[PDB]
Amino acid sequence: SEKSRVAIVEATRALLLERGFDGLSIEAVAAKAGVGKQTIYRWWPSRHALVADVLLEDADKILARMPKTDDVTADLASWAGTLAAALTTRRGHAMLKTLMAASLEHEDTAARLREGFSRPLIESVRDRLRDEDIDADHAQAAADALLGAVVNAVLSEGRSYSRQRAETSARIIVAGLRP
Amino acid sequence: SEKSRVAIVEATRALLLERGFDGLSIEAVAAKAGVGKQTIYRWWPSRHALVADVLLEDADKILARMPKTDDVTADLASWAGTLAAALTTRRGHAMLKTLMAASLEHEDTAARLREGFSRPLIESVRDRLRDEDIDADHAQAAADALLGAVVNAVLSEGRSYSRQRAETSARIIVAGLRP
Repeated sequence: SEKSRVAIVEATRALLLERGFDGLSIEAVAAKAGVGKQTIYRWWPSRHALVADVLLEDADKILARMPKTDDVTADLASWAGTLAAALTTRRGHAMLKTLMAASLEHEDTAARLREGFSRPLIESVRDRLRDEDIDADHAQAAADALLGAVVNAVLSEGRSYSRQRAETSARIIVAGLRP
Repeated sequence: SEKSRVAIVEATRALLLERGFDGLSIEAVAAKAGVGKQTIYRWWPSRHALVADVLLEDADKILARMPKTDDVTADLASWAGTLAAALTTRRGHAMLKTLMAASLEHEDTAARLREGFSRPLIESVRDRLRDEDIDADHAQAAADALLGAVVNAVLSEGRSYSRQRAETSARIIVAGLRP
């Protein structure tokens, strides 16, 4: 109808902060919303799409922030470690996997999720480096490598990836920007 | 039966080097093999799984190699640029997306594909750095960042990612390992 959609969105959101990601399939959502799964497909092509779409509604409060002190190495190491910690929690890791999964289903969905989740992280790192008069090309390349280190590692090896590897990758990258 | 499986594997493999990835759905495979899609599910849970499984059969000839000169910066920049080039071709990019997609479906599948595709790349970079007496922790962190830069960027922004950004990320990382 017009409220059936809302019920699915609300069922998904409640199921998220109650059973987490592991117990959040289309069936659970459909049963909690009270609808046939094809009613869900009137609005989302897939479970990943539906979950990512709800998470996207919240990108702001999901994405955290860059320390800003007189020590750029400490700032980026702190940032990278906090990110690594966040994405290796059980919830954080399942979230990353869900967002990547949804992204790979449609190029438009990937673009939407990149704008929501990846862009603020790249821009935070890039801006912090430009603050120190690093040029645009090196700031971009360094940001690709620091965010890339963390995201790729968590996607590849999962929750055993550590705050410590992330921080070490950050210190190496920043040292390579000297002066 | 026992040859129906072979026919699907052979249909997939031929369809790969004839129509590429964009024209390779379960339907095309089923029609070329002559089977019902549920016969395919006797052996693979999904289209991504089936495609990744065939690609995995070939990991060796898929994965390329590390230059070994007296210039570690040139070697890693060459390696990273070649990798970036390979993953931003139309076929290379669709392959990366398919492997990541399959990986996210089952933790065992991810582990199998990581062993097949990611491990040789990480180890190639790590080994090249240990060659220069970089310790194990920094060699790992630098490898995470160089491979991570490329893979994460191609997954996020697709085929517009360039050889040049990859090479710049490599030179920055290696410079951060001095001495």
